[PDB]
Amino acid sequence: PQITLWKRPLVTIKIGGQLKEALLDTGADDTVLEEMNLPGRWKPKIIGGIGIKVRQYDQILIEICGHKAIGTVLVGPTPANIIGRNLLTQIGCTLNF
Amino acid sequence: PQITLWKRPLVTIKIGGQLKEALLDTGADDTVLEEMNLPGRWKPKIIGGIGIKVRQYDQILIEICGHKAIGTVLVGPTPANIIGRNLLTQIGCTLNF
Repeated sequence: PQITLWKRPLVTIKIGGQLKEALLDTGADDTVLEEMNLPGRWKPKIIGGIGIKVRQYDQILIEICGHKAIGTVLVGPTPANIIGRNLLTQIGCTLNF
Repeated sequence: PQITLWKRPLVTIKIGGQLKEALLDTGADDTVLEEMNLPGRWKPKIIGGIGIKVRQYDQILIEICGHKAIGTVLVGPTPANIIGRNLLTQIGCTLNF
């Protein structure tokens, strides 16, 4: 789908059997989701920005607006689920103007 | 131009006679640039996120990768120049996948 940017680019994602809304974010290198539990081992990691402590999980399956992708997902105290470039490239997402 | 997301989507912008690099950021409602001075009055404003105090300027001219846009620009202590949706919609930018 082609998505204009008059409103936040929110999409439905399915991860770990749960349904959530998340922002397609070209300015985020990584994907960060609010608290939830995931499979496998996890390692502490710190992330930067403008305004945190996150756990990092690898090879996590996420379905984003119907397109499946697998990758690293960070789980921390974020005020919004963010789908970053590491997964956007997996679904073939591009910016166009 | 169509831009893939394997690397950060940085573009050249010209604002207030200066040349800078900035991130096309679909996850940002607003545009925030590092310190610089601009024309007109400005009002204090606070912005949210994951990891601030910014001055807000209105009707500011910015040329982004060759496309001119005019709008609100926030100037604060950001570690990167961010071009948000308020200006992305002006240049006709869309996400596609």
